[PDB]
Amino acid sequence: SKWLDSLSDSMANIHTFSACLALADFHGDGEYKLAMGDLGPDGRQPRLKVLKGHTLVSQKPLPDLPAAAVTFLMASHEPRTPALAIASGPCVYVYKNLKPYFKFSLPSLPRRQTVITTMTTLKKNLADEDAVSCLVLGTENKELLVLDPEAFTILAKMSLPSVPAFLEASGQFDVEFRLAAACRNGSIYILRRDSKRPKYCIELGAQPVGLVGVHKVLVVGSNQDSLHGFTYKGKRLWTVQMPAAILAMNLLEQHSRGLQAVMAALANEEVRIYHDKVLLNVIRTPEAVTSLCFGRYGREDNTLIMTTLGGGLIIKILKRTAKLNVPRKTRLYVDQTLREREAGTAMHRTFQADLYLLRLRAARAYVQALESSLSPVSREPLKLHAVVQGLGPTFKLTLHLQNTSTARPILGLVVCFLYNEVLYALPRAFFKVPLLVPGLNYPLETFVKSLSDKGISDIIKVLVLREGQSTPLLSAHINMPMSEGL
Amino acid sequence: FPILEKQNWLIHLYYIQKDYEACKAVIKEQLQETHGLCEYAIYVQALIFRLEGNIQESLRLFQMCAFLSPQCADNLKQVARSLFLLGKHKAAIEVYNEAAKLNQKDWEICHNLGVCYIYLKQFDKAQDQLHNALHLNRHDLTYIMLGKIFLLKGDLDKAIEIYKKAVEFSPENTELLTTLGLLYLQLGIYQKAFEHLGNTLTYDPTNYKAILAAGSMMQTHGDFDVALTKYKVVACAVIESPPLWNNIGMCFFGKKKYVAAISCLKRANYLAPLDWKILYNLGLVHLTMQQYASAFHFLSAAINFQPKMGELYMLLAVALTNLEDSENAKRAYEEAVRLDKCNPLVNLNYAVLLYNQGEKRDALAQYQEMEKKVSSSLEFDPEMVEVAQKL
Repeated sequence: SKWLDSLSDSMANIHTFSACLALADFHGDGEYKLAMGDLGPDGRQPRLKVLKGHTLVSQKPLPDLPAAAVTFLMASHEPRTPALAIASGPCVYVYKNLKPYFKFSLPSLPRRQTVITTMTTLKKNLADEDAVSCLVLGTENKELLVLDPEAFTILAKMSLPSVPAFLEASGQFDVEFRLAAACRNGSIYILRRDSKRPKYCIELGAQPVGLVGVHKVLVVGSNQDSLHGFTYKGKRLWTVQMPAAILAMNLLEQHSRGLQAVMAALANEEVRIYHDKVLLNVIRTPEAVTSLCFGRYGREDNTLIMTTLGGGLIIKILKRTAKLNVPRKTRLYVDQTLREREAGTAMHRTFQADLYLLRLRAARAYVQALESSLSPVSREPLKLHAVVQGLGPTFKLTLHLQNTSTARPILGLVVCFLYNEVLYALPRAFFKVPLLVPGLNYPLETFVKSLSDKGISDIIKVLVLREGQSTPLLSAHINMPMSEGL
Repeated sequence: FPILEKQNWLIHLYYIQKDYEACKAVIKEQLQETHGLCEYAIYVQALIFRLEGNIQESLRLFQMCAFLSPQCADNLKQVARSLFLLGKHKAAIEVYNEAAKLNQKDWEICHNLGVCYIYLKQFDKAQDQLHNALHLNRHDLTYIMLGKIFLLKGDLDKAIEIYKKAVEFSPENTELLTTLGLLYLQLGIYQKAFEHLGNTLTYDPTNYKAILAAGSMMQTHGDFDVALTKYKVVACAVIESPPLWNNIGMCFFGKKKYVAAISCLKRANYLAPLDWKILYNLGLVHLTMQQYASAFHFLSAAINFQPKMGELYMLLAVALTNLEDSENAKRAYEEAVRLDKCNPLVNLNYAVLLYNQGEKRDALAQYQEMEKKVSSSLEFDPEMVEVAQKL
């Protein structure tokens, strides 16, 4: 019981994602808020909502659906709150103190513009709590825009072979930057210095559903319900299997114990924190969880806020004090085996005689059937069987006919019915059949009608035959049921 | 005039979390707004269809996505894949070719051309294409398909190298380990086979396809109780499988539990009446049990299912010798000696039949045939020397 529970609510309709939800300081004074660009209850109404404590303080409409929302310090002159750069359409709304401060536009393409999907930050030179961070945008057009500290000009333009979906930025931009991009084609591409093209790609076999960067290992969550830890050079070092699907992966980092472990929001109503290979601090939820965030929310260095697939919020504060069925045989079996051991010769001889007589009678009946042509299955490939449907004086009689050959149609065939003209009134007791294409079951149906006022069940024969021959190619029989007339 | 792909990220995020319900609604909304030309509300919708059983609407929508982007190798790849998911492999090849003349640097086209030419029995082109697929980017499935080619076409002499090179890297795949162990069983090596089967069993303890072969190998070198425990490990997972019960019946026949072996063998035969191994085993056990009327029946069945065997006719002749039919035993032994090459037991048993028939002339011929053929059985050794000295 390492995870001290703080709040569990279900009326909060917060359908955010694990990437458009970030917590940071927004008015100084060491009081961290959590800003999230939440969609509609379905995805129709983009609304930016910020949370302080566990009561909603401000939700306000947004032009379009936010694709990402990450905070960063734009400059070190008297450091106020970081700026919240929320990505929407081809635009980046930069909010200062949760107020509309700037609207960066993306430089268009020769009009055919693009949309930004993934957004993270990158460190310039210091990489501390007061350092200046620069944006990195992933356009829908397969491009990565490394922006400026103040979100107005481009510092770099990187070319990627497929649309990115997830991004990870490690290091400092000027001298040592590593940009991992999980694309839609199911691949991770890493971007280093001097390389406009990655040239170090790794395929996952399935589309990556998450991307979290540990200081040395990079985890990739697969659509196959697992995690795969790779190295920053392009060589997998481990892989762990999940019991259910992976909905969202984030990072849980506490500097007191130096624990930087990847999370996992599984679809089986649980969340398991994963270090290099071991599981620990697995939790439960009343419903599977779609987004998890771990940081200094409120005033605790170990807050973890999680949103249920159905809405609601669950905030948890981490304490600092972390044989076989072989059958049986009875007397009958041993007596039978004794009889067989004492009289095996007579049994052998009489069974061989019976088999000879059975072959004789089976050949006899087969020849008699060939004579009468009564086989519904019989070079010259065909197969027909007649189904009767319906009670009452009128029955639907559908002949399922089929050509069974590699590729050869049967042109001239015709069906003729044989019935008792005093009991059944067949409208068309003879009709041509369509060109039978090899492999298709043709249902050819007719309406039989019982005429006898008393219930009389009489057989009906069906003969399928060529038009130049008089011997039926094959035949079928149907015992017509009782009439249930009036 | 609105932006074409406004919500491709949201559709991708709904599809990648295995929703297929909200993703479909967003797809429909986007398409209704854009009147088509989205190229990613059709693509993801077709992929969703393909995830369901349907591979027809997936093909239609991939056709539409190819029509929208005529020069886009991935769309042609997806259309050829939707073909290959159906039975049409020639058309799949002819679409993969166009997908390749737009991109000559991907392994997927070559791997899929390999697996298509495999279904088309063109082994030269398949082999070369899969070699290419390795050289571009080595993947496990390409190694598996190449091993399958080298097994279907020729001998394991060509497959052992490929499977060893495959398991060399990424050695945690159970399929590769188990198939290499099986191919070691197929040859004389029984040690490295055990090594790789144990390597598999460390990862997956309850692997049925590996437990079966491990128990088989164990039964071969005596110690039937260890194989019986191996089978107890997986008995409940596969409670009705003819091979498992046949191996269990042979286990119980090893340690002289003939009735509890007839039981398992008859149960396995009921669940697979066309499997010659169970019929041969039933015949052998009914010979050992001295019944001689069911032994002939089951051995004749196993003959009618695999007639080009030598031991089957030997055992049928041994059953006919005790059925007061010696001429049929003569002709069955002739069939066997003609159809057997490397088993002296047939020759020794025919020599015994001849010597018991009072001939003593052709018994020497069968003894010399056996001694030309030749060595471990304890009781075939003595009759070897007793029919020698008494002849």
